[PDB]
Amino acid sequence: EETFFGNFDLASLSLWLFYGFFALLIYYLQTENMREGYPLEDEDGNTAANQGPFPLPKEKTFKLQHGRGELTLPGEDVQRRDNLALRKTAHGNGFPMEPTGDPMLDGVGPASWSKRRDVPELDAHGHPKIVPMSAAEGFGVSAGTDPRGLPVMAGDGEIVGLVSDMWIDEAEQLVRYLELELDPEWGDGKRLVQRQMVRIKSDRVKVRSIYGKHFKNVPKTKSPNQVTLLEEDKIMAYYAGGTLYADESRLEPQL
Amino acid sequence: PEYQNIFTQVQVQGPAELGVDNENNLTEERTTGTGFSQLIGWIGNAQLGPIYLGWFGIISLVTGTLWFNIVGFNMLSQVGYSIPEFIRQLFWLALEPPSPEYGLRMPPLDDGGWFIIASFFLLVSVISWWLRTYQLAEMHKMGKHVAWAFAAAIWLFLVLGLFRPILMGSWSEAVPYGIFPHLDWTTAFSIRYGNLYYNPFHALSIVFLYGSVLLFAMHGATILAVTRFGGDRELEQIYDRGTASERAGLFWRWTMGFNATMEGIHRWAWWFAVLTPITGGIGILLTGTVVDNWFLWAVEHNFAPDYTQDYGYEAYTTYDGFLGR
Amino acid sequence: ALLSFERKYRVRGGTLIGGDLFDFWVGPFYVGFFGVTTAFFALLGTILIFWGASQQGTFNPWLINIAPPDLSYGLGMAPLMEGGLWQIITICAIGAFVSWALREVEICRKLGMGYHVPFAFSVAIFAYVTLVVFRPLLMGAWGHGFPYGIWSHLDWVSNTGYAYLHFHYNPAHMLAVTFFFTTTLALALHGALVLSAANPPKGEEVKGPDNEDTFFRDFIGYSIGTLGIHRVGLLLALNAGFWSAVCIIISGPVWTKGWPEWWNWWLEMPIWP
Amino acid sequence: MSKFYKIWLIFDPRRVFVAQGVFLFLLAAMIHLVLLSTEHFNWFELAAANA
Amino acid sequence: MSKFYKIWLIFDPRRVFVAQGVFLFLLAAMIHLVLLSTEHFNWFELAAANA
Amino acid sequence: MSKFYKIWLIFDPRRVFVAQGVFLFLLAAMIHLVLLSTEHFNWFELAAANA
Amino acid sequence: MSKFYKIWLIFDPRRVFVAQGVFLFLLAAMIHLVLLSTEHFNWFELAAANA
Amino acid sequence: MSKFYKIWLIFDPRRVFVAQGVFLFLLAAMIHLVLLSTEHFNWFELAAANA
Amino acid sequence: GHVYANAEVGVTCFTCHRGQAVPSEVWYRIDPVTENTSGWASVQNRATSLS
Amino acid sequence: KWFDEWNSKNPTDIYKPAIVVGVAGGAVFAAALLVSMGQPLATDSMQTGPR
Amino acid sequence: DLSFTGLTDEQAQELHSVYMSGLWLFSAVAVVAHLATFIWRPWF
Amino acid sequence: DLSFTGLTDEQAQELHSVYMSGLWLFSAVAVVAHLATFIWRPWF
Amino acid sequence: DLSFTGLTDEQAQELHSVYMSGLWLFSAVAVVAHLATFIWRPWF
Amino acid sequence: DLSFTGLTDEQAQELHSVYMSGLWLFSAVAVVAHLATFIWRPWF
Ligand code: BCL
Ligand SMILES: CC[C@H]1c2cc3[nH]c4c(c3C)C(=O)[C@H](C(=O)OC)c4c3nc(cc4[nH]c(cc(n2)[C@@H]1C)c(C(C)=O)c4C)[C@@H](C)[C@@H]3CCC(=O)OC/C=C(/C)CCC[C@H](C)CCC[C@H](C)CCCC(C)C
Ligand SMILES: CC[C@H]1c2cc3[nH]c4c(c3C)C(=O)[C@H](C(=O)OC)c4c3nc(cc4[nH]c(cc(n2)[C@@H]1C)c(C(C)=O)c4C)[C@@H](C)[C@@H]3CCC(=O)OC/C=C(\C)CCC[C@H](C)CCC[C@H](C)CCCC(C)C
Ligand SMILES: CC[C@H]1c2cc3[nH]c4c(c3C)C(=O)[C@H](C(=O)OC)c4c3nc(cc4[nH]c(cc(n2)[C@@H]1C)c(C(C)=O)c4C)[C@@H](C)[C@@H]3CCC(=O)OC/C=C(\C)CCC[C@H](C)CCC[C@H](C)CCCC(C)C
Ligand SMILES: CCCCCCCC/C=C\CCCCCCCC(=O)O[C@H](COC(=O)CCCCCCCCCCCCCCCCC)COP(=O)(O)OC[C@@H](O)CO
Ligand code: HEM
Ligand SMILES: COC(C)(C)C(=O)C/C=C(\C)CC/C=C(\C)CC/C=C(\C)CCCC/C(C)=C/CCC(C)CC/C=C(\C)CCC=C(C)C
Ligand SMILES: COC(C)(C)C(=O)C/C=C(\C)CC/C=C(\C)CC/C=C(\C)CCCC/C(C)=C/CCC(C)CC/C=C(\C)CCC=C(C)C
Ligand SMILES: COC(C)(C)C(=O)C/C=C(\C)CC/C=C(\C)CC/C=C(\C)CCCC/C(C)=C/CCC(C)CC/C=C(\C)CCC=C(C)C
Ligand SMILES: COC(C)(C)C(=O)C/C=C(\C)CC/C=C(\C)CC/C=C(\C)CCCC/C(C)=C/CCC(C)CC/C=C(\C)CCC=C(C)C
Ligand SMILES: COC(C)(C)C(=O)C/C=C(\C)CC/C=C(\C)CC/C=C(\C)CCCC/C(C)=C/CC[C@H](C)CC/C=C(/C)CCC=C(C)C
Ligand SMILES: COC(C)(C)C(=O)C/C=C(\C)CC/C=C(\C)CC/C=C(\C)CCCC/C(C)=C\CCC(C)CC/C=C(\C)CCC=C(C)C
Ligand SMILES: [Fe+3]
Repeated sequence: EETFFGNFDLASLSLWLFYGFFALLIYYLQTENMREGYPLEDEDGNTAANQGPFPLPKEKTFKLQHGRGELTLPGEDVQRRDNLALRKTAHGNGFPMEPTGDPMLDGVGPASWSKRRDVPELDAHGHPKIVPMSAAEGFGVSAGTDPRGLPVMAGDGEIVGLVSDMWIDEAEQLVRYLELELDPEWGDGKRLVQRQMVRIKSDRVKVRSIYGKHFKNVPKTKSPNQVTLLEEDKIMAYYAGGTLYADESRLEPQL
Repeated sequence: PEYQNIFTQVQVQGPAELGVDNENNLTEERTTGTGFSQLIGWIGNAQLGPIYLGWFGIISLVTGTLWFNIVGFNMLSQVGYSIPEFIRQLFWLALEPPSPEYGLRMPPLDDGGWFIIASFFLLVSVISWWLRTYQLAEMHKMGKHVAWAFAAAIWLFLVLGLFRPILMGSWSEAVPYGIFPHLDWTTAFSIRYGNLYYNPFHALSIVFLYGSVLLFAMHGATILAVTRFGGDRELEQIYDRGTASERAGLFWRWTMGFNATMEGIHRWAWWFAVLTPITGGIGILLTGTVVDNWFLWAVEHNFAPDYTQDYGYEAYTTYDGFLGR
Repeated sequence: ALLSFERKYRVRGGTLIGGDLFDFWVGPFYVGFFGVTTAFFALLGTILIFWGASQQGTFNPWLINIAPPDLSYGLGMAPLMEGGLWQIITICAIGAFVSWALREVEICRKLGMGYHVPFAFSVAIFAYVTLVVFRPLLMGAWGHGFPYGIWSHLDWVSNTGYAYLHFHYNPAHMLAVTFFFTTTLALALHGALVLSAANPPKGEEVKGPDNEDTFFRDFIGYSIGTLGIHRVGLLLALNAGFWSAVCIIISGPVWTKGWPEWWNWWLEMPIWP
Repeated sequence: MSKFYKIWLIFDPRRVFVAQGVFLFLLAAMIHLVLLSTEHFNWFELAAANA
Repeated sequence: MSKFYKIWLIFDPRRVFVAQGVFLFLLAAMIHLVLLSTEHFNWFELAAANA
Repeated sequence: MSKFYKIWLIFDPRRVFVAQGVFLFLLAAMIHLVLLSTEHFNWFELAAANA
Repeated sequence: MSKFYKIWLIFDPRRVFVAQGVFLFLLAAMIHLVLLSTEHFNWFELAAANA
Repeated sequence: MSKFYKIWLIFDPRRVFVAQGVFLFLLAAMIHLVLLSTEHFNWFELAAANA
Repeated sequence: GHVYANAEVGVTCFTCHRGQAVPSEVWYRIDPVTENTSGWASVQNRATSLS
Repeated sequence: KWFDEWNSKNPTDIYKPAIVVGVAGGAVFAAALLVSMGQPLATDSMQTGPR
Repeated sequence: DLSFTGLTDEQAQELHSVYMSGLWLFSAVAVVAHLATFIWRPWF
Repeated sequence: DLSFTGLTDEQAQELHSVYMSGLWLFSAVAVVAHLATFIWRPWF
Repeated sequence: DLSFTGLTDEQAQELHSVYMSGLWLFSAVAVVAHLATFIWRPWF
Repeated sequence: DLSFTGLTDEQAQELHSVYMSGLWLFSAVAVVAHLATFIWRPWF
């Protein structure tokens, strides 16, 4: 086989064509991932002077189900929090912020939640997706240890109440939440725990993230039969913030 | 320690799901009958079945079983119909492609005719499974990403078995049907044409394979760390951004200076995986037809290293000194 | 510059060591104690690589080669030009990788997340330390490590496999290749399914998890689910890296002959006639 | 030349000091190793040869 | 030179002392090992050779 | 110096004691093994030789 | 010297005793096995080589 | 101290007894095997030699 | 050129014979190694005594 | 005998320090065994080309 | 699993006493075994 | 005065004596063992 | 004045006194061991 | 006055005095060690 010029043959032409195509593909891939969080801002909420080397993408529209409307991106930030109890620790950019009051109650840091829609997520038939087991026709524990009726122990070693029910996702057949009834000494009413934050044993159920005295301030659902996305985010973030804010020794260097 | 989410603590079972439907009436061709496996349910879903039976799937199954039995029966007859020897040498037997002297003409059944008949039945089977993957998206009213990703691998399949033998002018250029015999083909192909390390498209294919495995370790680990915020429900996170997506993005932004979105990471994954067989097939198609010695090509294009020291064991030691005498 | 939702997460605390002495950001990057150790080690390693390139005589990125010492030096230290620079760069690289993992740990602690990512990165660190520290120590000389060169570390791979005649017949290499191919097929399927659910034909509504579960039971009669697929992908990738480390550490210190001969135990089993 | 102090109105000392502390020690270690990798300026080998 | 105490107005001593101790011990270990890596300054070999 | 005791107002006596204990034991074990790795300073073989 | 009884005013004795026991066994095992490795202190090989 | 029964109030008998049993059996088996690995104390070879 | 490549190393009867009448490691033709096969298909796909 | 303490100052993970000791000083045990007695299955290699 | 949630004072004296009764029995047996072994094949 | 455990001055002082006695008995046993071993086969 | 531990000044002075008393004994024992080792087998 | 740490001028002065006093002792010990080593086996 011959060359076009010098040492240039068909393999070289193919290689350079792939180089050009890959450069265009990298541009497309990086531009496609900029539909959330832009334009950039500084630490005072103003638009930043630098916006980077890539321009922003054009708009796409999503047609949602069950008559929820349309979504156009990139657009305005509708999940933005309004009044955050935070304080700057420096005059410029690049330094951390300090909570003004109680970080766990104010939803800041690892306890932060995003302002999602105030409606439950639906399944294919238009029904709420997560339902307590006491109202779910045909479901039963088929494997593992059933946690209903067991006491719950906090991270500091206190018994705070008993498991009363389980909330399940019927479409995917999975347990999502555990429902806890509190003793009068540790609060009143019922609270929820996400399944990924518990360890179920033979005689107890352990939640290590928070202590007993923190169990009365867990956010509460409005209806006893359904939970919206906003409540889900606030409940999950509350438990997640305890990994750092439960004790002062969890925040300081471990060395 | 905290729960890690690799195994489910407690399982729940309800009525079996039969699937969604629309005006295309997918129920008419679905089998009735389901099962449940509690061993699998420790990791994923426990329900087994049902499955859809169209004509594409039935044709694919029938023609693929035919290919398997022509190969298996040829292997059995090569050994004298001895079942214990058939079991003893299973990994070593194969159905061999034709001899180079026959070109692209039809060879004797003893010397590659059964290989060509069986290759035609495997071809038909594979193209039918792809038409099924396209039809089901069309019937489900979804995108065609799965079919395109499958066609990406079918491209290298066809290059290895159909296109390159035709451009080279011999059916003898095809791959044998065997476990060990097909690995011997790989080594012999690499040796015959210089060194396949110095084929640039082979290097690009390795780049994309390494990148695809690094990305499932990163994506799987990242999604498992945000499951305490509902991060495994990805579609609703796309339609309504939550704190799981924000934390997942900020982890990588603070780690390496840039990040992705919930929807956009799957495009990255789709492209790296798809790019491996495309570059591999382009590299294979250029061998023998254009370039015959890849190491001499590298020497010509000046990316072959040079070494100063000498060759030989007696340039470094002595035979008596290596034995302890 | 910050994203539209990033300011509320930038709080103080969650460090393993250093307190607020290194608790800040440079651009998008977070620095801590392990960000200062990573910078030092990586910069020293790169500068030494380029000094070695200058002394070799070529600056071509394809042709730069820094190599381990001769086998006659054993486990001692060689002169810096005859293989000692390789040893120093190896130490620097180990330090940089460990500092990177411990920095990821602090970022995870600050964000309140799980520690899955550093644990997954530890597997890749283990495959590299097996290639440059564990096999060489067992075999008795640092000269068994691979060289630092873009096209010269492929010559090492080629010569090391033909030193056992037919490397494809290594039993643990066959397991590792299968894991690699399965991870790529599963990543392709997962990406395709999610994109096809989120991007329907023009004029149609988007789909949910029910639709995804249904398509896959119709296609193959089973669906792992939205949570199972990530567990399976992680497990496949980690199994791929662990079996790779095994395939290399048995090739030298455990087996000396060709790998086909290892299969003789199956061919001469007493049950066979 | 007399207005150089205004550099501290731009950069916070906390970041600059740690950057300089990393940079200086990195430079010193490198020059000692570039010196240790020559024949003429390796002071460990000179003591062995001059002995 | 007489105002170098103000370094404690910028950096917290608690987090500086630990880093200084780690740095000092690592540097001492590295220097001792580098000396042990030679022929002229290896004091374990010298005692065997001399006696 | 007379004012060194103030080190116990910056540091906490419990992690100092835990850290010291681990460091000292590891250093002692390392030195003993390094002595065991030599030819001149291995006390098990010298008894055999002089015997 | 006579005021060492405050170590348990700082340390958890119950958490220390178990660690002490485990440490002490590992040490004893290590020593016997090391002694079993030498030609002059293997007490089983002595009796064979002493009639 | 005169009665050391006050050590079981900081323990759980169940796991202590299980660990004790496992440790005792493992140590006895290892001593028996170590004796079996010795020329002079292998009682199975001695019967063959006294034959 | 082959038998005296590096030194004087000849051959006698005790090089292929080692006390035997038929020397070890001799070979014969065994080519059609499978049945029902004709070209390159008749020589390879089997584990034999010559492969 | 004033032990209303054990029960009142109850939470103590009495086992973790021991596990840490048995893990840390357990690596010193295998290191000591590889230094005293050597490598079980050692092997040597002959160089045939460049480094 | 802790349901006993701590032993008492008088639920430990009896335990110590029974435990000590087995330890002394096992040790007497081991002493006789070692004496017989030394009489058979001495090592000192 | 100060504590991180809960004990007091005199009470910890009394608790130290049991540890001291046990340590001295252990050390005495080990010393007799080493003294017998040295006479049996010396290492210096 | 300055405090980060909550411990006072007199407590620090007592703690340092006991700590230095405990350190000098360790130093003296190590010095005696090193001198005995040098007399047995010199390294300089 | 400027303070990112929380200390006053007097506290910083008092801290620096003791820190420098410790540093000089460390340096003096190192100097004596280096002089002895140079006499034993000179470099340069
Ligand atoms: C001596 C050995 C040679 C060598 C010779 C070759 C040869 C020859 C080839 C590879 C190829 C590849 N090499 Mg190489 N390679 C070497 C060393 C390496 C090393 C290394 C040392 O670490 C690595 C990482 C690789 C890796 C790779 C991959 C990157 C690449 C395969 C692409 C792919 O998509 O695979 C995945 C495989 C496929 C997509 C195959 C398609 C499968 C089809 C679609 C299956 C259909 C369905 C089926 C019939 C039904 C089954 C039954 C069902 C159960 C119903 N090589 C050395 C230099 N290499 C290939 C390539 O592309 O070269 C550029 C190739 O042909
Ligand atoms: C790369 C992915 C591979 C794959 C995976 C896969 N397929 C599967 C499964 C899995 C993991 C099943 O569990 C499921 C099955 O039940 O198989 C027996 C199945 C299946 N894939 C099938 C088809 C199929 N898959 C294909 C492809 C693939 N699927 C790939 C090889 C193809 C081709 C040619 O491409 C085909 C044609 C069927 C064999 C089967 C469809 C399921 C079905 O019809 O179930 C009916 C229900 C039953 C009553 C049968 C269950 C058996 C027991 C009596 C139930 C009790 C469970 C018991 C406790 C455990 C046993 C189950 C075991 C599978 C663990
Ligand atoms: C992008 C490149 C990657 C990739 C992707 C990829 N592969 C794919 C797809 C995609 C996107 C599919 O959609 C398709 C699929 O169906 O996936 C589930 C597939 C697929 N890739 C496959 C294989 C495969 N892919 C490979 C590679 C790769 N595919 C790359 C890593 C490899 C290798 C060598 O690494 C292999 C071996 C199949 C599982 C499947 C294609 C199915 C097909 O065409 O089947 C034809 C069927 C027959 C042969 C007839 C059946 C006869 C059988 C011999 C027996 C009966 C069937 C039974 C279920 C099996 C036996 C089990 C018993 C217990 C019953
Ligand atoms: C299951 C194991 C898989 C895996 C996992 C893995 N790797 C990871 C992660 C995970 C989960 C991360 O989180 C982490 C990350 O941040 O990714 C973006 C990472 C990462 N793995 C990377 C790459 C990588 N991973 C690879 C593979 C894999 N990693 C496996 C397939 C490969 C190859 C060869 O296949 C490469 C090249 C990095 C991009 C990244 C983070 C490493 C990093 O940045 O470390 C800090 C160091 C520097 C910035 C520079 C160090 C400079 C040195 C001092 C000098 C260089 C010397 C070097 C040895 C020369 C080599 C020359 C070659 C030509 C031979
Ligand atoms: C030659 C140059 C590199 C130096 C040489 C040595 C290293 C070589 C190896 C890898 C290079 C990776 C370097 C990436 C570092 C990025 C640093 C960063 O962070 O850069 C961002 C800008 O980057 C990005 O946005 C991502 C860039 C792509 C990432 C790498 C892709 C690897 C793809 C494939 C694998 C590559 C193998 C080759 C295939 C050969 C193929 C023929 C600034 O921030 P940003 O906010 O994101 O700005 C953007 C926007 O937002 C505007 O607003
Ligand atoms: C294709 C043919 C053969 C191969 C591959 C082969 C290979 C070799 C090689 C490479 C050496 C040199 C070894 C070294 O330098 O260390 C050697 C030497 C030798 N071979 Fe063979 N050999 C072959 C056949 C034979 C046969 C059949 C005989 C004897 C009748 C034989 C007798 C010898 C002798 C005597 C030596 C030693 C000579 C020396 O190194 O001084 N070889 N062979
Ligand atoms: C051979 O060629 C190769 C490539 C090998 C090279 O080696 C090339 C090398 C180079 C190109 C090297 C280049 C080097 C430089 C550019 C070096 C620059 C160096 C400096 C600018 C050094 C500056 C050092 C400054 C110092 C030490 C300043 C201050 C120290 C203090 C302790 C000050 C204390 C301050 C206080 C207390 C402030 C408190 C005040 C208050 C008001 C609170
Ligand atoms: C963890 O935090 C806390 C606060 C608890 C601590 O830090 C606590 C720490 C401890 C409680 C530490 C305790 C340490 C020990 C108990 C250490 C004990 C050490 C020894 C008993 C060492 C003995 C060493 C003996 C040696 C080396 C003997 C050598 C002998 C020879 C070499 C023989 C030759 C001798 C001749 C020729 C005689 C000439 C010698 C003369 C000195 C005259
Ligand atoms: C040769 O090259 C290589 C690298 C191999 C080397 O070997 C290099 C080695 C080095 C570089 C080694 C370096 C070693 C050091 C820097 C060592 C330093 C050691 C010390 C500073 C040791 C200090 C020890 C102190 C001790 C043991 C103190 C003990 C005290 C007590 C037991 C008293 C306890 C106090 C109490 C209870 C206070 C009372 C409480 C109240 C509340 C009042
Ligand atoms: C040869 O080439 C190679 C690369 C191999 C090298 O070896 C290169 C080596 C180098 C480039 C080495 C460089 C080394 C340095 C720059 C070293 C620097 C070292 C120091 C600055 C050390 C400082 C030490 C200071 C000390 C020890 C100070 C104080 C100690 C105290 C114990 C004081 C305690 C303080 C108290 C109690 C204050 C409390 C007071 C109150 C009021 C609360
Ligand atoms: C040759 O080189 C190598 C490395 C191989 C070596 O061999 C090196 C070896 C070393 C460096 C070894 C070093 C060893 C040491 C430093 C060992 C030190 C050991 C001790 C200080 C041990 C002390 C033990 C004391 C005991 C057991 C005393 C009493 C205990 C009790 C009475 C238990 C009950 C206690 C109380 C108070 C009642 C219970 C109360 C509660 C609140 C639970
Ligand atoms: C006898 O026992 C029973 C009945 C149980 C059996 O049936 C047993 C069966 C077996 C034991 C079977 C074993 C089978 C194997 C071990 C099979 C192995 C197969 C492979 C590794 C196959 C690889 C195939 C192909 C490769 C690597 C690449 C490309 C191929 C193709 C594109 C093929 C397509 C061919 C075409 C298009 C040519 C057709 C010709 C025309 C003229 C149209
Ligand atoms: Fe995903």
